[PDB]
Amino acid sequence: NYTFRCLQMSSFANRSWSRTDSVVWLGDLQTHRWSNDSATISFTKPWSQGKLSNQQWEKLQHMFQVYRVSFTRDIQELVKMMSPKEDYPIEIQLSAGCEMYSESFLHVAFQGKYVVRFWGTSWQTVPGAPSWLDLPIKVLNADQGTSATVQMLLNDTCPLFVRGLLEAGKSDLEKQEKPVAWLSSVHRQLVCHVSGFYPKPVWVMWMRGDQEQQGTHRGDFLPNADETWYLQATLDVEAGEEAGLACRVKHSSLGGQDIILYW
Amino acid sequence: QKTPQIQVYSRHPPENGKPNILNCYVTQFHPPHIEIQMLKNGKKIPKVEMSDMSFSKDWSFYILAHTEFTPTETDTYACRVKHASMAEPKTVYWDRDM
Ligand SMILES: *[C@@H]1O[C@H](CO[C@@H]2O[C@@H](C)[C@@H](O)[C@@H](O)[C@@H]2O)[C@@H](O[C@@H]2O[C@H](CO)[C@@H](O[C@@H]3O[C@H](CO[C@H]4O[C@H](CO)[C@@H](O)[C@H](O)[C@@H]4O)[C@@H](O)[C@H](O[C@H]4O[C@H](CO)[C@@H](O)[C@H](O)[C@@H]4O)[C@@H]3O)[C@H](O)[C@H]2NC(C)=O)[C@H](O)[C@H]1NC(C)=O
Ligand SMILES: CCCCCCCCCCCCCCCCCCCCCCCCCC(=O)N[C@@H](CO[C@H]1O[C@H](CO)[C@H](O)[C@H](O)[C@H]1O)[C@H](O)[C@H](O)CCCC(=O)Nc1ccc(CCCCC)cc1
Ligand SMILES: *[C@@H]1O[C@H](CO)[C@@H](O)[C@H](O)[C@H]1NC(C)=O
Ligand SMILES: *[C@@H]1O[C@H](CO)[C@@H](O)[C@H](O)[C@H]1NC(C)=O
Ligand code: NA
Ligand code: NA
Repeated sequence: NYTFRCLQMSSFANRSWSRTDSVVWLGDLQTHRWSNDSATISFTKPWSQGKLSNQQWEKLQHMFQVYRVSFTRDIQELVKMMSPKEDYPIEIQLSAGCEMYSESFLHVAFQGKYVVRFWGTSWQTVPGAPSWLDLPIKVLNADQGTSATVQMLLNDTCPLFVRGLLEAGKSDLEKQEKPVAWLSSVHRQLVCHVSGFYPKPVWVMWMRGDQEQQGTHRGDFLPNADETWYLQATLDVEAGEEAGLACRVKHSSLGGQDIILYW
Repeated sequence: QKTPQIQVYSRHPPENGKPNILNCYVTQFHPPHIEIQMLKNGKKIPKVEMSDMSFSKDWSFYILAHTEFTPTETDTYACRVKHASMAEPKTVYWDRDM
């Protein structure tokens, strides 16, 4: 399963200041960025155009260029109409894309909270969303041409584009990078640090011989800047009884040869 | 409004005198406007690279800062964050192991 996510973040500070910035992810790899300051969408991989021709890409990009200007104007017009009841500053986030097996999604958040989705043939407010959104959504839903474009983008364009990314980006998407591990500590806490692995699935455990130590607490997966992962696993032990312990790491990149680090 | 969490960790095993990369991962904040510096002995490090800001499933923002560094037993490193959710800048020191 790969999830393709287009993430838009728009900040409106006052009537004279706003910006919209986007990033696109295929799974955990960034494929595009679109800065407010750029007229065009930037590739972050050599395969970010997928299997689309230069012509096809310019057209799709054009549709997003029109969208970005239209969206910014629509929000500004909406705030003028609602003032002073709804007023600056405003953060709007959009998360749109598809999960491949496909199913697509388009979710919108206002001030950090999920409020609107596109679903089926229309936009809808989610239960609990502020009631002032109902009228603008009703008005947006009268725009048949926008509805048709969004339905096309979600139902058709997205899975087609992503199938092309998966083939064009195959060697990157299926890359294997090996972890390196190290041990530390400051009744003690032993920490096994594991860094530089790709892809994300990994197994890290404190061991005494062949016995898994069940007190092992796995941390959060933290990103490195080079499209690899960092993780630590900790074990709180009795002082004196640290000898005989080892950290064991299993990962797809190691070819069945686990890392074992003895304390 | 959500307060940033800060984690500071090295790319490679920290060995004194060997060049390495120090990461500052800042997460779980809203609104997205934020100021992030990395410090060596309390002084701002000049060349700090920043990822594009992005956000998680829960809509909270995150961003990764990193910088080249050479650990030694005479230098401290930290990550300092200014955000509207906090009255004063929050500083997290590299614990020398991460
Ligand atoms: C794109 O795909 C849409 C479905 O996919 C979902 O939404 C997209 C955006 C993605 O996120 C995807 O991952 C999602 O899974 C698809 O939407 C569907 O469109 C049809 C019409 O084109 C809708 O059919 C109408 O259904 C209603 C009943 O709806 C309710 O009940 C059903 C279950 O019974 C639920 O699923 C719904 O959620 C509702 O609760 C009927 O009353 C209606 O009948 C009337 O109209 C037809 C003609 O269309 C006449 O023949 C009849 O006599 C009636 O007069 C329709 O049958 C369907 O509800 C809708 N799905 C959803 C989930 O809303 C969309 O059409 C696709 N667009 C394109 C361009 O491909
Ligand atoms: C998406 C699938 C991805 C496919 C993958 C391919 C790879 C692409 C790589 C992506 C890189 C960039 C990613 C950027 C992220 C954006 C993703 C989301 C896009 C979804 C919206 C697309 C809309 C496209 C249609 C459009 O542009 N409509 C125009 C102009 O309409 C006119 O012109 C049309 C043709 O050009 C039609 O003829 C139409 O009939 C005309 O009217 C409209 O002005 C519309 O309104 C404009 C506003 C619409 C709107 O998002 N509104 C909105 C949504 C939610 C809220 C509620 C919140 C509020 C809280 C206060 C409020 C407003
Ligand atoms: C609007 O917000 C921007 C960004 O914070 C600020 O620099 C500017 O002074 C503000 N303008 C007005 C007219 O308040
Ligand atoms: C963002 O881009 C738009 C369109 O070019 C521009 O009008 C706006 O001033 C930009 N905002 C900032 C804060 O640079
Ligand atoms: Na949706
Ligand atoms: Na938001």
